[PDB]
Amino acid sequence: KVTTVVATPGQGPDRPQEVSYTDTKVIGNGSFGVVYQAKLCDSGELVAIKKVLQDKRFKNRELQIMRKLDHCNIVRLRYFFYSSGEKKDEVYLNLVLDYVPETVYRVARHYSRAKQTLPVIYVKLYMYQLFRSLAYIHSFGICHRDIKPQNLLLDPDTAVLKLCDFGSAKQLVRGEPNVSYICSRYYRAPELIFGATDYTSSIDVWSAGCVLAELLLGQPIFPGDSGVDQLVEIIKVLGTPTREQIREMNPNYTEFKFPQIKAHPWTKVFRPRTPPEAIALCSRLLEYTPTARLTPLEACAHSFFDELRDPNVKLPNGRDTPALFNFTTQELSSNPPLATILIPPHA
Ligand SMILES: CN(c1ncnc2[nH]c3cc(Cl)ccc3c12)[C@H]1CCCN(CCC#N)C1
Repeated sequence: KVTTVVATPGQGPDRPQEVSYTDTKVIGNGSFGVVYQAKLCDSGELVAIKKVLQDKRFKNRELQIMRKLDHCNIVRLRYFFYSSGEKKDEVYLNLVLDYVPETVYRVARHYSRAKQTLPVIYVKLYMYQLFRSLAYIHSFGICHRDIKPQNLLLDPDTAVLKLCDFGSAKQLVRGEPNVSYICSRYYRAPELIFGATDYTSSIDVWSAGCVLAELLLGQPIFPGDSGVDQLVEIIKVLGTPTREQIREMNPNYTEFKFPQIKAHPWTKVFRPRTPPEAIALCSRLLEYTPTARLTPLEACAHSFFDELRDPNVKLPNGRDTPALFNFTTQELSSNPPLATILIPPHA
């Protein structure tokens, strides 16, 4: 019932520390390993414990990356420790992380299954915090490579969003190739489908655009049945990519031949009452040419998020909005002048 381990703190002084926890239960199992909920005996706080078999055959920088990160929109790593487990001669890594009760996937599904869509204030708040989280990691050159609603945790009372699951993440280095079959299919950037190994952090921006469109639509905008059919789904919205767009995606595939299909108007992709600013923003994320997509910090600055910078904005439940403007130098480093838009005069 009470488990006591000696664990290393996620950040700060390296000295190991005795940690006890109880009330453990499984909250999810899959390709990511097993994630448990538990309660810290010391403080009584709920935590998540992610348990991952250490398998040389599968690359994984999750611990390395998480020990470096400290941001209000990224799930915090509290401790880590090694243990035995199911495979009775191998070693498991255990990550003790913050517990966050909901996910964007479940909250969106709640409306979608009732033939509603997520109220617009929450689309603004969640998308904005996701772009903040992306601006933060991209400033270290770290690409998440698995942005999707299942990996976005939410506190429904405070509207705080926290990015999680860095099992696919990697520090991208110019000139060093990266694997092309990456990202969950529906959220996979087209340059990855075209087999690019020299891609950049903008593949996360495409995935974020897929999340935004999905929150506006009530279902994935690009529900491909296969790695290849994923491209067909994209084309049936954006139209057939031109030769130059393919050259921007992967120079080695420009001779690609596909039937000529014209784009579907953005204003007809979404239902009539969709806020035009959200459509506008979506059109600048879901672009074939990877360098044409907005950067996360540019996205934060988009007019779609102006309501969040209003001094009188409030959560529907009457509470104040969460922290939105406590930008750091590291966070603003891609475009420091942008602070004058991102940080409103009242903050
Ligand atoms: C719902 N949820 C969680 N629910 C409450 N708190 C949590 N903290 C976390 C810290 C981390 Cl890094 C990861 C997950 C959680 C998490 C998981 C369930 C298992 C799947 N996973 C996403 C894939 C991975 N990996 C979401």
